[PDB]
Amino acid sequence: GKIEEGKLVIWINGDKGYNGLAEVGKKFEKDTGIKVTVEHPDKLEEKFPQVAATGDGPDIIFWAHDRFGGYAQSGLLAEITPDKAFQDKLYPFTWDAVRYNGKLIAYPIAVEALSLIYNKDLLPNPPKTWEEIPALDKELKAKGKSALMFNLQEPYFTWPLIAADGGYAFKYEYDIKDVGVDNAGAKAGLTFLVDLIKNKHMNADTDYSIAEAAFNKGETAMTINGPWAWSNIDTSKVNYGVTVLPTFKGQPSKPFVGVLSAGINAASPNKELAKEFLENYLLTDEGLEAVNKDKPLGAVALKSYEEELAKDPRIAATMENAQKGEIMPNIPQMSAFWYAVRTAVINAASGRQTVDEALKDAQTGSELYRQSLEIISRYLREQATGAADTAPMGASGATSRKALETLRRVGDGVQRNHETAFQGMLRKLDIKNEDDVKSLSRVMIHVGVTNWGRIVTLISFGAFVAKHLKTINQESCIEPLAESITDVLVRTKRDWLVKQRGWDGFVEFFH
Ligand SMILES: OC[C@H]1O[C@H](O[C@H]2[C@H](O)[C@@H](O)[C@@H](O)O[C@@H]2CO)[C@H](O)[C@@H](O)[C@@H]1O
Ligand SMILES: [Mg+2]
Repeated sequence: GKIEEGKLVIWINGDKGYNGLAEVGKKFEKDTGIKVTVEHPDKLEEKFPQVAATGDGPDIIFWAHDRFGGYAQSGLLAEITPDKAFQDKLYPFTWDAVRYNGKLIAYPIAVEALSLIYNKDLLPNPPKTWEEIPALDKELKAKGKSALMFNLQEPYFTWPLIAADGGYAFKYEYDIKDVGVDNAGAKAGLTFLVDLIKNKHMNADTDYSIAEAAFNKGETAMTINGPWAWSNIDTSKVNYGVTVLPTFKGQPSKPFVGVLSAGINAASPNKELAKEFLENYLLTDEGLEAVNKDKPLGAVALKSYEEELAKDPRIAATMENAQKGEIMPNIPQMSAFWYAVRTAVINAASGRQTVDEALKDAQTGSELYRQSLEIISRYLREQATGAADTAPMGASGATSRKALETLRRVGDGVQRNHETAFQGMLRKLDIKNEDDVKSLSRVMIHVGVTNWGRIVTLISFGAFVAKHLKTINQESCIEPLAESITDVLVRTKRDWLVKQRGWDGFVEFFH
């Protein structure tokens, strides 16, 4: 393929200890004579699937575990198979974070959680609540200081506040259909954030570099950040502490907890070299120390070394916050969830959208895959078998139910009129089984200006193909067909779909 044999290319994010990781690479190189190269590309979490989708990219990819389910779903990750003895060296719950559809898809490295980081010289007793921060900022401003600065350009940092009074991503009691991005709890949290901005206690333009600089220069009493940030604070000589996030409406802030993880490119011809590196060089006391001494990892997955790091009050703080939060899902639409909420926070903070409308859009964006799949899967199946699914629609049931009713009505005419066209198209494609389904969805996408009619024709071809698959005793292929059409639709037409308020707009358009 495109990835070079006999060497290792490793990608890790720019806020992590990539110089320390390179030291581990240098030791691997010394032992074996095999080159290891560490890179930290911009927009890593977007660059990796771009290049890997064509069989290119790094042998080894590092990111929090939340992104890896999507990567695995898209066929970009190799299944990893550590022996029992190696598995038992790491905490079982860290392997859980990197299991997808029953398979391990990455090596867990470390548990990351956000904490409140405060300047002990300015603020010897950090606030226990978010609510007292406006008053604290007024006191500090009289001294030429501010109370709090953190990255507002990434939803990770604001999420703890959103989740505090009841906001959630996908319900965990998982029911993926149940999404809590625009409930009252999420709205209260984001509204508090926006009020801080409108009362000049924070600035909507604040990003990672700006907040880090302000804290490390001693201009702001507090920031919110993970363990990787501590190294630069050490260098700056600020007298800092790491503690529990403030409560909001008497409830703990609930950070989304990430497990830094290393995956192996499905297209790498160096999977055994990667395995050797990750298991016998990185995931050891010495390997993890080399990275940790560069930028702190947090609470590492390796039991032996975590027993040492656990005595650190900053790690104790980290795990305190982690226990109040929640391990991230790794479902394939986590990416779409984060994009949706990123846009909602930035738009609300800038005043481009009200909090209510911003979160409504993030709700629709986060629900889009599962809602679309429910409708499309049911349509394809009932079209293939001739009989409807009588199972309850579930959450947002009126929308799914009314969209399916609309799709049946409009779809009947589209299929009748396009029958000749569809027959010709199918014949040219030679679709025999599930391996043909992947390529099919892509071609279906292309075959300009977005409108619902074009989307009905797309789905109707899907139904036509579903009937064919049923007829040739490949009824098992219908659900991956449905999943593939859905993925194509919601990814390529995301912004338009959200602008229509999703399937509610479809129902309204054809009323
Ligand atoms: O902001 C959305 C973003 O959040 C998380 O990314 C974290 C990452 O986990 C940390 O290791 C650190 O690098 O900060 C990032 C946020 O800037 C999710 O892991 C990521 O997928 C998501 O897009
Ligand atoms: Mg809207």
